[PDB]
Amino acid sequence: AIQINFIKNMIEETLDDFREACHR
Amino acid sequence: EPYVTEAGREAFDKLYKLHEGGLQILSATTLQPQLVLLEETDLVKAVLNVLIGVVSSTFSYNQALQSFAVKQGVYISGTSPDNVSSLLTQVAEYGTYYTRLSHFSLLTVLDSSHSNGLVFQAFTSGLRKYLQYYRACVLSTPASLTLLTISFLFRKLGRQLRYLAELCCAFPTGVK
Amino acid sequence: MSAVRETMDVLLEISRLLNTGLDMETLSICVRLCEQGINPEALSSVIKELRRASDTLKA
Amino acid sequence: MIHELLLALSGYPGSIFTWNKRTGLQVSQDIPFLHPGETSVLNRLCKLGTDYIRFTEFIEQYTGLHGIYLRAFCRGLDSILQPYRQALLDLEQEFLADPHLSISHINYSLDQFHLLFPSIMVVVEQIKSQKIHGCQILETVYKHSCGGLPP
Amino acid sequence: MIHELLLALSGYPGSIFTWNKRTGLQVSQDIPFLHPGETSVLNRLCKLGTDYIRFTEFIEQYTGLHGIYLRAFCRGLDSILQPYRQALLDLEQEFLADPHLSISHINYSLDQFHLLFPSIMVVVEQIKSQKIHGCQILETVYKHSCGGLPPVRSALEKTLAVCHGVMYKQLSAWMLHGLLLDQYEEFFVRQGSLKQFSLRAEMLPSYIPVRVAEKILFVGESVQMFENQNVNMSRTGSILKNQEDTFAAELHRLKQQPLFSLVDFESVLDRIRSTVAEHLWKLMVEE
Amino acid sequence: QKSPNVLLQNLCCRILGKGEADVAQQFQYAVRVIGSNFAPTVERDEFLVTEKIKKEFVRQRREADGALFSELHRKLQSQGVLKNRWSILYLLLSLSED
Amino acid sequence: DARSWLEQHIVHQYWTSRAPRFSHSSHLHSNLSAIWDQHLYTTDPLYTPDDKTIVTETQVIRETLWLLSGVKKLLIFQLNDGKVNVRNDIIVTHMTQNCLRSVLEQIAAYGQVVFRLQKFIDEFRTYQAFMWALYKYFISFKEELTEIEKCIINKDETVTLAIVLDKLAPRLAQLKVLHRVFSTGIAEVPPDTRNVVRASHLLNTLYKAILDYDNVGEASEQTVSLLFCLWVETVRPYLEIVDEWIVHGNLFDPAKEFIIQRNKDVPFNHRDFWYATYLKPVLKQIIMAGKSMQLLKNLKCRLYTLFLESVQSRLQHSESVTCQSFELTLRSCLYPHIGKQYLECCGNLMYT
Repeated sequence: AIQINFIKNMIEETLDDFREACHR
Repeated sequence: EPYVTEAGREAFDKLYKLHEGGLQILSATTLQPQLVLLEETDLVKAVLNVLIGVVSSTFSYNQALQSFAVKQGVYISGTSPDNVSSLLTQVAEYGTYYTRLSHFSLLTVLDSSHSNGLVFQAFTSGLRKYLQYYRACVLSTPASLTLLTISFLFRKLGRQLRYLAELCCAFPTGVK
Repeated sequence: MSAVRETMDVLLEISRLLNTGLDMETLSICVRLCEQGINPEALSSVIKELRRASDTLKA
Repeated sequence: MIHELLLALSGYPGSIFTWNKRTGLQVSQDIPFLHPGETSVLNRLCKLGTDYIRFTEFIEQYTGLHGIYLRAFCRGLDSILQPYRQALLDLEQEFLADPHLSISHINYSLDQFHLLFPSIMVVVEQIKSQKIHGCQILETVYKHSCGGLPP
Repeated sequence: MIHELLLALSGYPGSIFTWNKRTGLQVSQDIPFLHPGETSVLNRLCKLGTDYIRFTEFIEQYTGLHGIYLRAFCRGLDSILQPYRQALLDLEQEFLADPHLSISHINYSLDQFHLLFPSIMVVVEQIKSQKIHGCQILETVYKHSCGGLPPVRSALEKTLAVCHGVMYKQLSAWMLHGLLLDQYEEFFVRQGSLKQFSLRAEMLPSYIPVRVAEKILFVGESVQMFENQNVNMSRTGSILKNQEDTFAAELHRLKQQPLFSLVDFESVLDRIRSTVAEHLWKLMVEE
Repeated sequence: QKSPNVLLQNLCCRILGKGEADVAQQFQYAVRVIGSNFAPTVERDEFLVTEKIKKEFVRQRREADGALFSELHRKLQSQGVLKNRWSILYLLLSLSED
Repeated sequence: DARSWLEQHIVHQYWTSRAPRFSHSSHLHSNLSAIWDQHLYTTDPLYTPDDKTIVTETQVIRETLWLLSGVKKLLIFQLNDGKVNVRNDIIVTHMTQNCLRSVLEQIAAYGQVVFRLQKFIDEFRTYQAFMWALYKYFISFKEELTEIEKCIINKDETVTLAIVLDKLAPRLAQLKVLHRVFSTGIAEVPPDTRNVVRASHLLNTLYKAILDYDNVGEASEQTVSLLFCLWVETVRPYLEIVDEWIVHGNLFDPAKEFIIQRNKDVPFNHRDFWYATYLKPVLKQIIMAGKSMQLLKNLKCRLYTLFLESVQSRLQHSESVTCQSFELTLRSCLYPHIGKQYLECCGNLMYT
């Protein structure tokens, strides 16, 4: 479960960066 | 300072037209509903007329149900639009059970009908004394300057007339 | 007239909660246009330009 | 606005005073030219038109569950509406006199009926939910009158 | 500047009027579009709104030592500010009549108050820096009207009269059936049979002598001893005398004074020590 | 004074390295761009913007400078002259460079 | 067109922006805000011009009228129903924004209490009788409110923000000494047992407050009368339980709490069980009366109306001029009212 969380947080950040990239 | 409340009743009437207007579009067929005159004075003369078996302009006798019918569409009711339209129906119903009671008195004849009770005819001779009495109360109902003094009075009567009419309009007769 | 008014009233309940921030009258027009076929995306866009235009004007 | 509101509270719907059979008689939300504050006090007056048509159906349903103290209880219920309907009529002659009025004046005059009406609405729902009738009707109203509130 | 100065004087700050909260005296701003002269006079009309909010803060503080004469004196003190708040609102209509009135008119009008307000600042100050309470509030106000000035002398005997009414209720309930009111223990009659009663010489005025205090003591102790024993033997009666109604009426008559009458206070210390005093005298005769 | 129009001209004059009346042609172009609407990528929460600036610092390999930034943030909050801190913060974040 | 007609006969909207806007008058000291703003904008290099809801001068006193008794206000923000505060965009043209904030913040905190006191209104017996006494003051406080409402509709207007503000000051000072009573009144909800101590001790906080105001009164005797209204109607069920405990022998109590811990013994080997509560001499009168009625209803062999009348008769001749000092004397008329019934009840005990 602990590992599941680390991957989830990781997903959350990239789609934030990708979002700032799309906007530009 | 004038608000909608402080401005008047007439302001409400202008607004009511406006508020309506949005909904009238889809109740529209190809055009929207339009307003129709009655004055405040036309209602207070009409309220006494349904209660004696007579029609005025507001009231349309329907001979395929023996009930009165008010104008179903928007009638502007002076400065009180469409609230009176609903208020004028409860007192319209009270005069209907009056024309159903008056219709019922005539039915009974002893010309050669002998299955029409003798007792059933005496029931009508007391019933008709009850019908002239109603007429004398409508003759004393004046003066009517609000629709309220007329509706609240007949909170007592409105319930009474339903009992008194629709026990017989079943058809018991004779010893039964 | 009875049916129409009763959807609108339910419709005004949602609008005030969801924070549309439109008026009653204006919403009825939005709904009539939909029933006659409009695209939703275009319709919000027009509303938005008109809305911004009103605020600036008053001040 | 003022006089047209009086007809909403003797149980007759406009399309402004819309009747819903869930939440009751209510003023329609943010209609053109109605102050934020005046819709709030107009809604407290509409709860006294909501329990008033929830009371006039309770008469007509059981006059003209079964019981013969139920309909004695209905002529028990018509007597509390008696001062209400007189105070709607004493607003009525004032608003025919001049047309400029504040809704604070109806707020002031009909709060008296905002503490008789909730306390009697629990009475008729308690009658219809334990399904009780008869001489235990006389018992049902009596022990509530033992309760608080002088009115 | 005119409407922000009318309401800052009523105790409602501006922000061209800046409230520095009873430290220093910068209470109006420096204003570029009025003259260099007009921002200097503005601070002067504001020191008379600063000492005005030093008074409305002292009411709430002593409306919660914290005695009940502290608080009788506060509800004395709100009636000196009653022509102050009344003259500010009489000024509102003067500035609507023409917009040709400025703050030199306001100076002329608001100097019937510069002969009242510093002098009452000193009353309230000696109160809060010594923590005075009791009947020695009356004794502060009495020694402050020992000073001159005709506006401060009419006013502080009116502030004296409202709280001498607060004494009048004590000393009437004391000489009825022997009731002693103490909510904080403020009055000169001390407590701590017949029970115990004693007098404090450290809460007693200088306009009440020692020899005047003891007319109130001895009468009050007599009625108290019948409150234990039996009240059909009551000197002042209750069933058998309506002298207590005469005593009420006499008290009410004298409750107010235009300023303060010393001779009327002590005249009714005579009357309560006689007339009703012929009742217990004929017991101890026979006893 | 400091009307928008007067401030936008001063900005253009210094950044283009040309006179006041000689930056006009770009000045008009500048008004259209600002008067055409955009909406920021981050619209809600003051915190969402701050954490972004803070992430940026790490990315650039300047962890120490992001600590210093937190400290400055408290200073800005306490003085209270500005009521749209976020606009100022989003704007520098966007114009960040190496 | 109807929309345009409404817009002229009704004052221009200021809860929604879609009505044009005034903040003009010909006096020189009434355009003060436009002058004040201008000053800030040139002096301060860093000035933030707010987006201000243009009001509609001296209509802020109509929102003070509603707010002080009446309905929740949705024109101003209330964070909760016990926290009333005033939005930071309200300007009146003949004052500064800040200066304005400061008068509206006094009435906001005075409408915070009446609005809080209105959430206590529930449309046990003690609380229902305390509710009808608070609610009674509210219908008599709106009589003065509805007066000031007819003043602003009259032309010429007259009123400004602050001119009827020192007119509504007796009621203003009456709703604050209600606040000190009520904090001490209900603030026994977290305390254990909700049964007899809440009801008793709210009658007791009314009793404590009438000494603190009456015996320093006679310069605001307006506040002495109010706290005594709240007491005569709060003591009204709690005396009439004692009226039923004598003339019928047994009393009425809620079936989920006691209001006085009056309890009767069903087996006979003692009369009545007592449990102490929160006046103190009056409690002994209840013990001796119930002892004697409890035998007499199991074995026959061989107050409020009066209170009101002894109060009135002092009054036609709180303060009084037939009593000194003052409210405890009208009370000690009541201790003989129980007493004339109490001694002759106990008379009958020895008779059986």
